[PDB]
Amino acid sequence: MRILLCSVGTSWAVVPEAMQLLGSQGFDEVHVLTTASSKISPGVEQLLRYFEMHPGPRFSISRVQDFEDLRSEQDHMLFEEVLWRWLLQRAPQAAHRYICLAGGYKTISAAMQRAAALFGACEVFHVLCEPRFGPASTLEEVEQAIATNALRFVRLGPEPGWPQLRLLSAPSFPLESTLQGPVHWVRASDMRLRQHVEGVLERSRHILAAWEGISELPIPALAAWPPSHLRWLHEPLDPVQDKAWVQALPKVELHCHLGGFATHGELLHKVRQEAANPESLPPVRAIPLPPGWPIPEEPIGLERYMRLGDNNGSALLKDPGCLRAQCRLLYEALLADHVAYAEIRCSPANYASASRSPWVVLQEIRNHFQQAMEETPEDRRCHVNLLLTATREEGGDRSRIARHLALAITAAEHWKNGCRVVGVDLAGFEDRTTRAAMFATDFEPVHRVGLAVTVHAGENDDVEGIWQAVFKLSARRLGHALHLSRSPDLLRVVAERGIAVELCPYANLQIKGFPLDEEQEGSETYPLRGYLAAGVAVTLNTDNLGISQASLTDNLLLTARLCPGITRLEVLKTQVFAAQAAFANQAERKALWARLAQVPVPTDTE
Amino acid sequence: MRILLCSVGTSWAVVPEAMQLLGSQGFDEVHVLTTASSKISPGVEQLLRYFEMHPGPRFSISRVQDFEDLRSEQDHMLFEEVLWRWLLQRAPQAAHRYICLAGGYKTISAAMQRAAALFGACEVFHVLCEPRFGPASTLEEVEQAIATNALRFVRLGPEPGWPQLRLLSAPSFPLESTLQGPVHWVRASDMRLRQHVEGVLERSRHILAAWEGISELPIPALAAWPPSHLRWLHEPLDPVQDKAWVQALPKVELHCHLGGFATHGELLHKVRQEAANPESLPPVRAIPLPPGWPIPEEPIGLERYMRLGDNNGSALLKDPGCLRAQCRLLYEALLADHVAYAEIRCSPANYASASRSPWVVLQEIRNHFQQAMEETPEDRRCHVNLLLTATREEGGDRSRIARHLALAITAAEHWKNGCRVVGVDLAGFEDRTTRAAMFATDFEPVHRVGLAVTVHAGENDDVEGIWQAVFKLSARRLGHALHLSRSPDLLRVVAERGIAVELCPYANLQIKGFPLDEEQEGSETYPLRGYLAAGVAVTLNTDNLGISQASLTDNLLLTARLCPGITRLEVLKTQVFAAQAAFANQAERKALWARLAQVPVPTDTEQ
Ligand SMILES: [Zn+2]
Ligand SMILES: [Zn+2]
Repeated sequence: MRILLCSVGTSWAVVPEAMQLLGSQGFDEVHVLTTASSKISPGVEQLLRYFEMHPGPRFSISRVQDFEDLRSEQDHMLFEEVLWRWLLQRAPQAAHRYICLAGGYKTISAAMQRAAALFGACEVFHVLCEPRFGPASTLEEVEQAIATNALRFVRLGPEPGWPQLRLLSAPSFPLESTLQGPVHWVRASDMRLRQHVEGVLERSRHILAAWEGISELPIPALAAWPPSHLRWLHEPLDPVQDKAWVQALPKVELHCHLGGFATHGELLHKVRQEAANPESLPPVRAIPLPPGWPIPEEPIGLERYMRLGDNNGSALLKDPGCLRAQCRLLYEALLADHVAYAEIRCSPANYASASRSPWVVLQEIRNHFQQAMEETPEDRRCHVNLLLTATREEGGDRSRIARHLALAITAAEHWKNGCRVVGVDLAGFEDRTTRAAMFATDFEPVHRVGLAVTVHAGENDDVEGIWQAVFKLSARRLGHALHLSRSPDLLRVVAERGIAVELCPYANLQIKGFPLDEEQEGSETYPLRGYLAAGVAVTLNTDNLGISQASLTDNLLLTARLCPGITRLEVLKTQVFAAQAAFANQAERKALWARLAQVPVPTDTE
Repeated sequence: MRILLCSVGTSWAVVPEAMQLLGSQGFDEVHVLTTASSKISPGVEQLLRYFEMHPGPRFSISRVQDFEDLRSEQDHMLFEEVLWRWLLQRAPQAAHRYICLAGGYKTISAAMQRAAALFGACEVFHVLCEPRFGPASTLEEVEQAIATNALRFVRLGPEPGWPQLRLLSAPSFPLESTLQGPVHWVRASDMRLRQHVEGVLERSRHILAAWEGISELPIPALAAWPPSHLRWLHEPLDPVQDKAWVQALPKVELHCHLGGFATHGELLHKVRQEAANPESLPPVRAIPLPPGWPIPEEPIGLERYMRLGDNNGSALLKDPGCLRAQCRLLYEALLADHVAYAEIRCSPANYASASRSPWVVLQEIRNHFQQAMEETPEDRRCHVNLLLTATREEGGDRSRIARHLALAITAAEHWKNGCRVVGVDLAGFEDRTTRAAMFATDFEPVHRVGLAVTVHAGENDDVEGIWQAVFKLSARRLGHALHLSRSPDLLRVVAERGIAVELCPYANLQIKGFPLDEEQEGSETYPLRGYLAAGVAVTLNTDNLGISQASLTDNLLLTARLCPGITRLEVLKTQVFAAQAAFANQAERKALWARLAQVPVPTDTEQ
C-alpha cells in the first residue's frame, strides 16, 4: 500500500505531478483535499477528468466545507482540524503515507507538513515544474510535462510522528461527508481532535521539561505537571491557602485507633444512638476538653490525653450496634478525608463479652469494614486493613496480649482478600519495666507466621526502648518516636533499615508540645524535617481522630506550623513513605499506587 | 522588544505588509532572510529602498549563499540550516519572535512554521494582499495597501517550542556572514545544528514512548532508549551473544572474599612473587581442579570447594607483600570487570602475626584499597568497602570472632570517607549446633554501633537458620539462601522486609549442582527467577573470584543457563537490587546511582 495525500489550490496540475513521485510504480491510491472556494471548481473538474483517463488507483477530491478564503485565523484553524481528520480517515497508517506540499495557500502547505510531523508520514515532498509550457495548466500540458521529464521532486524526509499521536484513528474523530457526485464535501462537528493534540503536546512538553530531575519527584506521574506547578511543589506549604489541595490529596493512614474516633461531639451521640441495647449504655461522663482544643495552651500529657477518650472504647464498643456504627462512621470519615489506604488499630478482646468472643468481635469489625469498602466504587474506595493492638499495662498481666497475638495469627491466615489483618501494634504503658525485650519472646509466633509489627514509643524519652523495638521485636514501623536524634547511631539505623516512623502531629503537639509558627528551627522543633533530612521514611497520621479532634488533612497542614518551611513536596514524600511502609500485599500496593498517581492540580500557583 | 522575521520570494511586498501586523507601533527589529537567486535582487533593492524610508526600526537583509533555486533535497536542507542559525542569531529570545511565512517557496513557508514550532515563537502569521492593485508589487501600490487597509493577517498562534531546543544560542551554531553593502550573505559551515536537533527530537520521542512504563524500568535513564532497545531488554539473555553487553555493564559486588581471589594459576604466582619474605613462602600445594572447571560434571561440596583455595588465604596473606599484591590485584580485577561498587570480605585476624596485629592488617588492607581507588579516575573508580568476616567454628572457639567484631566496631568509626568498614559477615561452619541465634548475644554491640550484618549461610538445607538470621541477628543480607521457597512465610518475610539475598551462580552450581540449560523449570532450577517473581531483592555475586574461576560477568551470563528465559532486564534489576542493598552511605550511593545510569547501548537489536 502507498497512499498519497495532496492539498490542491488554484493549480490543479500539482496532483498529477505529485502522482509521479514514485515513477512508473505510482501510488495505490491518492486522496486530494480541497476547499469550498469557487475559484478551484474548474481545477476539481480537471482533476476528475484526469482521474478518468488515468484509472487504477482509488480517487478522492474531498472538499472542506465552509472554507472559501483565508478570512482570519478561524478559517485556518478549521482547515487544520479538518485536515487532521481527513488524514486519519484516508491514510490510517503513517508507514505508507505520502504528503505533498505543493497545493493550497502558504499556510495550507505549512499545515500539511505540520500534520505530517505530528501524525507521521512515509515521505513529505514538494513538486516543481519548469515554466516552459503554454502558448502545465491543461491536460495535454501536464502529459507533456510528465513525458518530457519536467518535474522536480524535493523530498523533505520521512516523519516519525509522535508516540501517542500515531495511534489516533478515524472513528475517534469522524469526518462527516456529504456526496455531491464524485466529490466529497467534508465537515467537522467539533474541534475535539485539535484540543486533544494540543493537550498531548502540552503534556509532552511537561514530561520532557521534567525529565531531567524525575528521580527527585516522589510520584513519577508528577513529571507531566507544568513547570510552574512543579516549582509550586518545592515552595513551603501554606496551612491556610493549601486547605483544599491537602484535602483533595489521596492520603495513606497508618496510625489510627478505632477506639478513639467517636469520643465526643455529635459523632459520639451518633454512635451511642445506634446501640443494640440502649439500656446498657454507660452514662455520658463529663470530659471537658482543654481550652483551645485541638491546640491547647499547654501540653496535657499522655494520662489526660487517654482520659479524654473515656466516653468511647471498651465502655461503648461492647455493644454490637455501637461497634458497627463506630466502624461505619470511621470509614465515612476516611472517605471524606480522601484516604486511599488505611490501617485501623483495634482491640477486639477489649470489646468481648460472655456471649461474644474476641474472634466474634474481630470478625464483626472486619466484616463491617469490608461491607463499607464493597459499598464504595473502586475509584474512591478506601482500603482498610486491620492491626491488632497488644496493650502492655502496669501490673504484669499478659493474657489479653496472648489473646490479641493469637487472634492476629489466626486472622492473618483467615482473610486473604479485602479487609485483612496485617500486623500487630505493641502499645500501652511506657516504662523501663514494659520495654520491648520483655515481650520479645511473645512475638516469635508473630514473626513465624510473617505478621508485621509496629511499636509505640511515644512518651518515654528512652532511646533504649526504640533500640529494643528495632532489634528485639523486629518492628517494621515505630509509633511516634520523637527522640531519634538523641542517638545518631539509632537514627542512622532507622534510616538504613527502612523502618518507618509514624508521626502524629496534632497528638504529638497535644501530649508533648512543640514550638509553633517559629521562623527558625532549633533544639525544640518537631523532628519531621530533620527526620526527612536524615533519610527516615516518615509518615503523618491522626493517632486518634476523636481525642485529637483533627483529621489527616489537619495534621498535614499542622506540619506547616510545626516545621518552618516544610514544602508540600515533602507532604507528597510522606504520602509515598506511608505507601511504601504499608503492611499491604502486591495487589493492595498496586491499587494504592494507582490512587496516589492522581495528585490534585494546584490552584493559584506562581 | 519585538523582532520580526520574514521570508522573501519573488514578491518583496510581503515584508512591508508584515511590518504592519501590530499596527502603528510596528516592530523594533525587522530581519529579512532570502535566497541567492538572481530573481530576488530587484526585490532586495526594493526592500532596501523601503528600509531607507521609514527609518524607524532596525533592519537586516540576509541572503542565503549556496542556494539559488530549489533543485533537490540538499538545497532545502542547506536552507533549513541557514534558517535555524539565522533565527538563533537574529532573534535569540523566543518570546520576541514574530515569524512570517508569506514569502519564499512553499517549502520555505513550511520550514518557517517548523522552525517556529521547534525553537519557539511569540507569533506565526501569514499576510494576504487584495488583488485590487496594479494595472501590490511596487512602492506606491504597497503604500496604498497599507493606507487603505487591504491586508489580512492570519496569526497561526504562538509556538511554545521544545524545552531543550529553545535554550540553544547563536554562539554555539554561528553563521559565516559576509557583507556586500547593506546585505548579509550568510552560510553554514557544517550541519551540526540539524544533527543536534534530530538527536534531541529522537531522544524526546524515545522518552515519550517509554513514559507510560517508566515505573517498570529499574534504571530511569532507560526511558531514553529507543523502543527497539527496550523490547530487546525484555528478551531473554543470551550467554554467548550478550557477553560484551554484560561485560560493559556497571556492576555491584556484594559477596566477594578477599582470601579466595588468587588461589591458583598466574594470579597466585604473582601474589607469591610479590612476597616480602620469599624464604617464608609455603610450598605451592598440589590442588588439582575438578574436571570441567568452572563447570564440574558433578557438585563437589563445600569442603572440597574450601580446600580448592588452600594455596591462598591465611597460609599466604600473612606476608605484607603478598597481602598488598592480593589487594591491588583484586582491585584491578574489579576494574577490568567494570564493577562500580564492591564490598570485600576479609578476615584480618587470620592474617595477623606476632608483630602484625589484626588492626595493623585491617589498616593495611584498607589503605591498599584506598590507594588503588585514589589512583583511578573518578569516572572509572570502583568504590571498595570492607566487611569483616566473623567465621563460626565447631568446638566453640569464639576469640577470633570477638576480635573481628571488635575490629569492625573500631574501624566503623575510624574511617568516614573513602574505603571504610561497613558491616560484618557471619560465615564459617553452619550446623544445627551453630545456628544464628547462638550468636545473637555476640552481635548486640554490632547493632549498637549501627554496623550492618550479612549472614553467610553455608552447607545446609535448613530454614531455621535463615529465620534466626533474619529475626535474631537482624541480618540485612543473606548469602546463599537457596531454600527460601521451601518456607512460604519466610519468603514473604524476606520480600517484605527488603532483606537481600546474595546469590553466587557459579559457586552455587559448583557446590550444590543446579541443572543447566533445562527446558522450562521445575523442582531443581536455580531459585533466582522464583525469588524475583516473589518480590525478593536478589543480587548476583562471585563469592570467590579464584576458587570459582569466574568473574561477575561470568556469573551474570551463567544465570541465563541456570534460569531458562531470564531477561537481561532482570539482570539490570539485580544490579539495582545490589545498589539498594549495599551497606553504603549517601555519597557512595549517589555515586553508584550515577554510575548505574550509564547502561551500555545494545548492539544486536535487529532480530
Ligand atoms: Zn497511638
Ligand atoms: Zn562466600
